[PDB]
Amino acid sequence: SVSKANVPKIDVSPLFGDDQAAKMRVAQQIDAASRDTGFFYAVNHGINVQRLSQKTKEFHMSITPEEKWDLAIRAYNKEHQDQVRAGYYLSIPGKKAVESFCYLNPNFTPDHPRIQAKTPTHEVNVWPDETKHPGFQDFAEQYYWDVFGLSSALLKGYALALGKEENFFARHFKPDDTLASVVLIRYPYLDPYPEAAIKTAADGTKLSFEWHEDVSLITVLYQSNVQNLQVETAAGYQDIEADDTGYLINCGSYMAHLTNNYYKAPIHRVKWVNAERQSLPFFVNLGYDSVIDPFDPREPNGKSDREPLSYGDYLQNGLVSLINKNGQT
Ligand SMILES: CC(C)[C@@H](NC(=O)[C@H](CS)NC(=O)CCC[C@H](N)C(=O)O)C(=O)O
Ligand SMILES: [Fe+3]
Repeated sequence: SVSKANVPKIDVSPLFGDDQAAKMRVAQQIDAASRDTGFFYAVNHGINVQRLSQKTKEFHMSITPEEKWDLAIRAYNKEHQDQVRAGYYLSIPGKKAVESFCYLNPNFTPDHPRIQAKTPTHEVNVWPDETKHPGFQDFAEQYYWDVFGLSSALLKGYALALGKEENFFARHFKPDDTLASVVLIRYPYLDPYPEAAIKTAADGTKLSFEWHEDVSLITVLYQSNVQNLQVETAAGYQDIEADDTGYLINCGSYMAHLTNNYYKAPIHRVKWVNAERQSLPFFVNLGYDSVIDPFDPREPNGKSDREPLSYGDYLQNGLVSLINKNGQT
C-alpha cells in the first residue's frame, strides 16, 4: 500500500502584486509545504503551459538522428568537448528510453565575459536548424524568461517565509549571469519497453530514475498529466499527484545548505510508467560567484556554523555527483 503525498496548491499570483499582507499569506503556505513534504503546486502562475507542451512535443517528435548527433553533448559526441550541459541527450534504442534537450541562459554568447574567461558550467546554447524547426528557438528563449519571471516571484515568497526581505534570494538571481537551465525531457511509450531502462528500487518499485536531491536553489517543474513522482518521507515513499496546469515546486540542496536543513531538499524518485509524457524542469541556479551566508531560522539570533558555499563550486560538484550516482541521462 502506497499512500499519497499532501501537495497543496498555492495561488502565487499575489507575489506579482503589491499587497504585502497577501504576499505574507502566500509565504506562510510556502513555509508550511517546505516543512511538510517539500512539494507544492504553484497555480495562477500566468504561463501558457499549453503552448509549452505543444511546442515541446513538435520538437521531440520531429527531430531526426542526424540533428541529434549535431546537437549531442560530449557524453554522446566526442567532437563536442565544449558541450557538457547544453545540447541533446540521446536515448539508446533497446537500452535507454529517456532523451532530453538542455539549454542555458540565452545571454551566454561568445561576447559574454564568462564565456571569454572559459568559466566552468558556462556554455553557449546550441540550437537545431531554424528552417527544420521554425520558431522553436524563439519559443524556447522566450519561455526561459517567462519561467525566470515566475521563479523570481517564487523566491520572494521563500525569502518572506524565512523572515527575510523579499529580495534576499532574488538579488542573486539575475538575467545576465544566472546558471539556471531548462531541460525538455521526453519519456516515451515503448512496446516492448527495454528492461535495461527500468531499475528496481530496494522496496521493489520499478523506477525510471532513482532517488536524488535536486542540484538547485529551487526547482520549477512542469509535467504532463501522468503520475510518476514519489517523495520520500519517514514512513516511506508517497505518490505525488500529477497536475498538468500547475508548476510543481521544491527546494534543492543549496536551499538546505543555507537554511541549516530547515528547508530540507526532499528526496524524490521517478516511477516507471509506460506512457508518452513530458518532464520540463527549470533549475533555479544563481550566478557563478553568488554567495549567500548560511543561517539557521530555528535560532533566535539565526547564527549558523556552516561555511558559505559559492554557487559555482556547488553547481559544478553537484552536477558531476548526480551523474556518478544516478547515471548519465
Ligand atoms: C525529476 C525530473 C525533474 C527529471 N529529472 C531531472 O531533471 C534530473 C533529476 S532532478 N536532473 C538532472 O539530471 C540534472 C540536469 C542538469 C542540466 N543538464 C544542467 O546542466 O543544468 C525527470 O523527469 O527525470
Ligand atoms: Fe529531481
